[PDB]
Amino acid sequence: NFNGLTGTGVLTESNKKFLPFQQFGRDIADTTDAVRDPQTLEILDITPC
Amino acid sequence: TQSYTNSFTRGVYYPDKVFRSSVLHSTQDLFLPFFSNVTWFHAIHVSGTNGTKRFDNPVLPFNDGVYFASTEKSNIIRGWIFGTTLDSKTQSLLIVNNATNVVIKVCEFQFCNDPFLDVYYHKNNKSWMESEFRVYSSANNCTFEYVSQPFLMDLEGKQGNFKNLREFVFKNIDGYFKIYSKHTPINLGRDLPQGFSALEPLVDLPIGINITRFQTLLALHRSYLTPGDSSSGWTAGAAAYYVGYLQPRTFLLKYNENGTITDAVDCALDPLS
Ligand SMILES: *[C@@H]1O[C@H](CO)[C@@H](O)[C@H](O)[C@H]1NC(C)=O
Ligand SMILES: *[C@@H]1O[C@H](CO)[C@@H](O)[C@H](O)[C@H]1NC(C)=O
Ligand SMILES: *[C@@H]1O[C@H](CO)[C@@H](O)[C@H](O)[C@H]1NC(C)=O
Ligand SMILES: *[C@@H]1O[C@H](CO)[C@@H](O)[C@H](O)[C@H]1NC(C)=O
Ligand SMILES: *[C@@H]1O[C@H](CO)[C@@H](O)[C@H](O)[C@H]1NC(C)=O
Repeated sequence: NFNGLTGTGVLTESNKKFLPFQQFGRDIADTTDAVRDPQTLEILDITPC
Repeated sequence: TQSYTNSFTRGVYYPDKVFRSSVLHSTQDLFLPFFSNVTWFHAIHVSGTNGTKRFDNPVLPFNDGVYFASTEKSNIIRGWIFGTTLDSKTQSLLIVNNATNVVIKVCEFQFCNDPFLDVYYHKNNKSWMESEFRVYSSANNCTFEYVSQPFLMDLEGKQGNFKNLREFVFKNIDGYFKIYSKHTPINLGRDLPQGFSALEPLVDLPIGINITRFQTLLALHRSYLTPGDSSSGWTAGAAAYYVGYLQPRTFLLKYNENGTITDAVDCALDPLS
């Protein structure tokens, strides 16, 4: 759970060059791909189980 | 100056915060149509040796947001005023800028006489303009004096033919005020050079006051390197101060692999498009 975004899967650090204003990651079919931690400033890939 | 000039491929901004990569995406938003025309409002020493009025700062309709660009080497342009009244009845917005700071103050500005002006109006002899800005008189009930890092960051110009170009887009919808900004250090010999560049969102200020007029605050003591003419309509000249109006269009954007907009096409300009 991130800021009220429920999900399930595996979390792994990825080399995503997220710009400071950009927060979420998304791809085809409105599927969340990366999230920004509410406390630390880190961007991580999310992959379904 | 009331000339007309073609805006080739400028005026695109990121619609939303979600990151995307290598996807051709279609959106329907307010945008500046490609190959539209823009006017040249100008500031000039209208008999600057005397305190003769210049009327370089008029009032414009503000029909659904405003596009803005400025190409100058100094800090002459600083600050905008907005509002449907600019009177004692209703609030007014001030976006004046400090030396290395900006203050945004929504408050009732009763009387705005005129921008301050040095009677000599010569910058060829003295280059110091110090603490000569007072436009508002009575500050009645108001709140929301937002303060943050300055919008403009001085890109130093050197060696000639190399100055900074500032682009801004002002929108006010559903109680939210958004200001998209971009600095392009590269301008070369063209006031409106060809090329494609996105507009970075900078701030999001909640106010909620309806806007129907705006005016620009210049350092009217002196503004040098200024040609002028009395022509009107579709003419030619130079003003170094532009303006454009947005419309509810539909665009197609090509995000790069890194996540930056590279090309865009409007679905209303050409049958091929
Ligand atoms: C826009 O301005 C151009 C000149 O810059 C003029 O020829 C044209 O009639 C104007 N109106 C349009 C394109 O609708
Ligand atoms: C900016 O200038 C205004 C005008 O005097 C002043 O009220 C404000 O305190 C100044 N702020 C900074 C950070 O310089
Ligand atoms: C501001 O609010 C106070 C309190 O209601 C009122 O007395 C004053 O006239 C108001 N001024 C303006 C300019 O609205
Ligand atoms: C904007 O607000 C003012 C109130 O001062 C009002 O007179 C004006 O009609 C409003 N604009 C529109 C388009 O309704
Ligand atoms: C994406 O950014 C990286 C990091 O600067 C860069 O090496 C790469 O060339 C960029 N991709 C482009 C410009 O297509």
